Amino acid sequence: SHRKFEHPRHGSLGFLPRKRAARHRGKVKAFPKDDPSKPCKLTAFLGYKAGMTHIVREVEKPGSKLHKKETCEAVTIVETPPMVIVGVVGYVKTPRGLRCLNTVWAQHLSEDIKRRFYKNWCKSKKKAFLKYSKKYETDEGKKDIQAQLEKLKKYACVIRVLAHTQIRKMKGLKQKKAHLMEIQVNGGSIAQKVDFAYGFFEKQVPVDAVFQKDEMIDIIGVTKGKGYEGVVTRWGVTRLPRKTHRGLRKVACIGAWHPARVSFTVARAGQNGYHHRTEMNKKVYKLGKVGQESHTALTEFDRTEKDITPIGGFPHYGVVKEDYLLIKGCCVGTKKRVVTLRQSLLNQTSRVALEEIKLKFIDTSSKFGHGRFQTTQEKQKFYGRL
Amino acid sequence: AGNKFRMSLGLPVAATVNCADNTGAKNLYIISVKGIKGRLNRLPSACVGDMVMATVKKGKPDLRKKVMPAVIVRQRKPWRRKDGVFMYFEDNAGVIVNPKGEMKGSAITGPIGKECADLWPRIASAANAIV
Amino acid sequence: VLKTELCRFSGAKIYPGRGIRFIRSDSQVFLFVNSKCKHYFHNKLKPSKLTWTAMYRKQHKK
RNA sequence: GUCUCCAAGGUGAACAGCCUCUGGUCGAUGGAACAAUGUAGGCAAGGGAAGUCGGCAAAAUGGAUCCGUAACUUCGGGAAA
RNA sequence: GGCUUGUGGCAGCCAAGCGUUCAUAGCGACGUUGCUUUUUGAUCCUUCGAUGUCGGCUCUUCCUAUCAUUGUGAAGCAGAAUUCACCAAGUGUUGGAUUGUUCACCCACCAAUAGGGAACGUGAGCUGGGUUUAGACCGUCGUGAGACAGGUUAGUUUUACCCUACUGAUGACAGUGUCGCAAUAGUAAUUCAACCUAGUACGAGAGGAACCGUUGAUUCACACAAUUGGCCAUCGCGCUUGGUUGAAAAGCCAGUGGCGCGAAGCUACCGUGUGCUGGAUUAUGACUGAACGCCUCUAAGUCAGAAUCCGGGCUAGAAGCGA
RNA sequence: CGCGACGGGGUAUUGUAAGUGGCAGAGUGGCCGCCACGAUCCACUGAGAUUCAGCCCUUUGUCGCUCCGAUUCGU
Ligand SMILES: [K+]
Ligand SMILES: [K+]
Ligand SMILES: [K+]
Ligand SMILES: [K+]
Ligand SMILES: [K+]
Ligand SMILES: [K+]
Ligand SMILES: [K+]
Ligand SMILES: [K+]
Ligand SMILES: [K+]
Ligand SMILES: [K+]
Ligand SMILES: [K+]
Ligand SMILES: [K+]
Ligand SMILES: [K+]
Ligand SMILES: [K+]
Ligand SMILES: [K+]
Ligand SMILES: [Mg+2]
Ligand SMILES: [Mg+2]
Ligand SMILES: [Mg+2]
Ligand SMILES: [Mg+2]
Ligand SMILES: [Mg+2]
Ligand SMILES: [Mg+2]
Ligand SMILES: [Mg+2]
Ligand SMILES: [Mg+2]
Ligand SMILES: [Mg+2]
Ligand SMILES: [Mg+2]
Ligand SMILES: [Mg+2]
Ligand SMILES: [Mg+2]
Ligand SMILES: [Mg+2]
Ligand SMILES: [Mg+2]
Ligand SMILES: [Mg+2]
Ligand SMILES: [Mg+2]
Ligand SMILES: [Mg+2]
Ligand SMILES: [Mg+2]
Ligand SMILES: [Mg+2]
Ligand SMILES: [Mg+2]
Ligand SMILES: [Mg+2]
Ligand SMILES: [Mg+2]
Ligand SMILES: [Mg+2]
Ligand SMILES: [Mg+2]
Ligand SMILES: [Mg+2]
Ligand SMILES: [Mg+2]
Ligand SMILES: [Mg+2]
Ligand SMILES: [Mg+2]
Ligand SMILES: [Mg+2]
Ligand SMILES: [Mg+2]
Ligand SMILES: [Mg+2]
Ligand SMILES: [Mg+2]
Ligand SMILES: [Mg+2]
Ligand SMILES: [Mg+2]
Ligand SMILES: [Mg+2]
Ligand SMILES: [Mg+2]
Ligand SMILES: [Mg+2]
Ligand SMILES: [Mg+2]
Ligand SMILES: [Mg+2]
Ligand SMILES: [Mg+2]
Ligand SMILES: [Mg+2]
Ligand SMILES: [Mg+2]
Repeated sequence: SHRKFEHPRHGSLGFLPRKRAARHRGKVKAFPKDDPSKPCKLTAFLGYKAGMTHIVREVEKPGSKLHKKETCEAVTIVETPPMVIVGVVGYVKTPRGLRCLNTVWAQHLSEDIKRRFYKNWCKSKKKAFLKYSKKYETDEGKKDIQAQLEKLKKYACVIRVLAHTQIRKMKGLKQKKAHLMEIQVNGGSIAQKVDFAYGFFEKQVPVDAVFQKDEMIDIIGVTKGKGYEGVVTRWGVTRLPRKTHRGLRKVACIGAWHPARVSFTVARAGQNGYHHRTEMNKKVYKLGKVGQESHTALTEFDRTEKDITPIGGFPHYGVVKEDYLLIKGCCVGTKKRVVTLRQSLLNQTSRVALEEIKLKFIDTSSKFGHGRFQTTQEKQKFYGRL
Repeated sequence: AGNKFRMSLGLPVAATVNCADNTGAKNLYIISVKGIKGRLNRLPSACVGDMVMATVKKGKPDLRKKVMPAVIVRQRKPWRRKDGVFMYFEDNAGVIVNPKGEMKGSAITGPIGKECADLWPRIASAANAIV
Repeated sequence: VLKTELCRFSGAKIYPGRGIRFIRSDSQVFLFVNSKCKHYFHNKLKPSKLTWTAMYRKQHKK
């Protein structure tokens, strides 16, 4: 018979299975649609989640209660040091989808990227790309490399660059094995894309060349892991009465008599967290460029001389010294987790998307407690230099 | 103009709040909250500025055993202002009004939340301090 | 220049984007920097009696 | 499950509970982890029985001193109201 | 459960009449044709070397005979509201008093508080209020023992470690590693309010909309912890009762002695952030246009067109595949 | 070649350590102001304690270890 009362089902069937992701680095499932009329430009970037803080800004939203008022909103700091282009790959459009045609690598590869090709770098002989790097040293070999590039210009329909992070520059991560990913190149003709990619071989691409301030981006990564978990926490089913024999953190009925099988739509206990997620429409509030005032936490209203990093350092992460992005809201994953930034696939036209951000205050008090000092000097002056 | 942002709900059904007006009622017993569409097993709840249907459990006999609308003016549950500050009052209070939001009484005792004053100009007129 | 409030209990400076504001029945407004000051206030502890508060240090000429 | 004898110090009204001396004893297979579910013990913003057949369970009350104590009553009580 | 469908429920045909006029806007008397198995009966085919027998709670899925929401046709449709009908099951359908109830009834909210199936879904899921053992009371009945689809009160709810299903976890997938492609499967967003339009269209007046746009909110989903809130055996610091080490100092015992604060970690609509776009079409309204010298959305050929469908996006990634 | 173990600094929690001194202290007991007892109070002292165990930086400084092995895999 019909259920006595109606409520929506617990959880979403669009995120199944709730298994551990088969990857640690966020995979870009779809790149932005390519517009040939625009200049060649990268579409994605890698970063590392440093921590969270809150900012205060004066809202400019005509017709809103907050118009010309101040609002406090949380933000996430993503440290985004420049990436290094080390190769190019071309794909051909076939009736069976895109097929990888060829992969051309740069002559010189850093030790950090070479570590990505080994499970035990120190114990190995470190032979990776040694024979490949030699054909850059001969005229006949150079001709072959150029011939491969011309082959991509003729047949390739999609061009992606091989780029890796400079993970050594963030000592807090305690990792020397860099992260490598394919970043699609949009804009221009195929020949321009290949020339654009080959020109960056062994060069650095700053985050500013991909993203900018006040634009909406998508963040891709793996959520925080939580291990084996019961239905109440995993799926949000309500608890059973106190007097339930054999426990109350369960689903009471897991199925009718017929079909004589448990269905895949019933909540079950299992892995929770460490799932791949793609979150949309994250506005960029600030882009910090090293060596510029934008890298500091100064604002047009607050002239206190201080850095982005809170006193005592970002908990579990360290001190941010490279380029970084200040992103509204929260980011997937734990501290130190590598996150993938992608350009929006939609046309951003809403007022919120076009709103011009103007920060008034950036909090830099300690996040390891009830921090009340924005700078170490302020704390020292408070206690008479302590 | 703009509409009021969401606030933490601290007053579910069966909550008994003080009567902050001079109508003669001493407390208001919440039986429902206007605008609640609801969820299975979820008790309707109200915040400062919400209109609720209430009964007077203690007060003048002329006001008892009757269902009348009321507006919450204070609550003890902290709620977040847009500027990041969490506010709360020392008690829970409300005032009896008519379906159009006009006060049945003529005076208000104690302060009232700014959120309630913006939505109900009649209540704000009789208020002493708007915080 | 930023507008910063002061904690009514401890006297600590409160930076924008945080703070706890309590409205007493007599319309008095109390700003607390954290739950520590909030709890001690509602526990009826006097700041003059707590060594670390600004009120104690001012009365003792610290 | 099975009769009975001897019975220290402190706290306290007290062979109550809690700690100690004489005497006895560390006998309950061990090791490493700290998931779900469980059993046992807890706590919790705001609301306060809306839960449920039903306040089930839990919480609240609790010692002592002083003050004060209604209906009703078989005049004794009720009463630690 | 099965056959049957009298009964129950739902639907059609004829047109006497109702509807101020007017059979058919909306109704359909007298008759007559059906559908349904969410009623109750009829039967006794399966089960008496046993298929756990009420209801609620919990949870998923399915149906449409559509309560609300999207798009339309009709009206005795001026507006507003309402009624009839079409495509339509994508989304939603609530908080309570009394009763063991199913059913019912009332209060209140809501866009709406539609109806049903899944062994009258669901007891090795719970609960045990009822019914339906043994104790006991009343009324009626009986000479009596005792009886009562009469009332009342107390009355043990057992087992999973097997196979499968389902949920996750390794492995396998022909050296090893990195970066990728991708069949296929899953899938998600939802509804409301305010302001403006506007006291405007419409109307004698009373009354009284809508699209665009703007700002919020509900239900839901996925994350997240800067801030607020919660949790303490940080046994972190302080305070404190009883005992104890000859005192002091410093500790220990009372399975966490107790109390205040408590970082970290975890965590809440009790906190914060985010939640998407093309194509093809249904109903329906049209274009051109014959059959049928006219006419005609239809016959050939076309157009617009939705909470629809498919894709895209999001989740997974095959004894599939590439560099 | 960095890592590891100490230590230091940063950060945070509690709330001002022990010792010394006091012409602070309700008072009380002796002696001829001195002496003894006294919870508590004040100064040194936002002090002391704790702070990754899944916090941040790090030789000013100290110390250690940098690899004995084992199991397989071929177009
Ligand atoms: K049911
Ligand atoms: K959640
Ligand atoms: K529950
Ligand atoms: K409702
Ligand atoms: K456990
Ligand atoms: K109750
Ligand atoms: K029938
Ligand atoms: K049988
Ligand atoms: K079972
Ligand atoms: K009993
Ligand atoms: K290979
Ligand atoms: K799909
Ligand atoms: K916390
Ligand atoms: K001391
Ligand atoms: K001190
Ligand atoms: Mg895809
Ligand atoms: Mg974990
Ligand atoms: Mg039980
Ligand atoms: Mg913190
Ligand atoms: Mg319920
Ligand atoms: Mg005694
Ligand atoms: Mg004893
Ligand atoms: Mg509570
Ligand atoms: Mg409380
Ligand atoms: Mg109460
Ligand atoms: Mg009840
Ligand atoms: Mg109920
Ligand atoms: Mg009890
Ligand atoms: Mg009595
Ligand atoms: Mg008939
Ligand atoms: Mg049998
Ligand atoms: Mg059986
Ligand atoms: Mg069975
Ligand atoms: Mg239909
Ligand atoms: Mg009309
Ligand atoms: Mg439906
Ligand atoms: Mg009842
Ligand atoms: Mg049936
Ligand atoms: Mg059944
Ligand atoms: Mg069963
Ligand atoms: Mg059972
Ligand atoms: Mg049952
Ligand atoms: Mg019973
Ligand atoms: Mg009996
Ligand atoms: Mg007789
Ligand atoms: Mg009974
Ligand atoms: Mg599909
Ligand atoms: Mg007019
Ligand atoms: Mg001592
Ligand atoms: Mg002992
Ligand atoms: Mg105890
Ligand atoms: Mg939330
Ligand atoms: Mg024509
Ligand atoms: Mg047509
Ligand atoms: Mg068309
Ligand atoms: Mg240290
Ligand atoms: Mg570590």
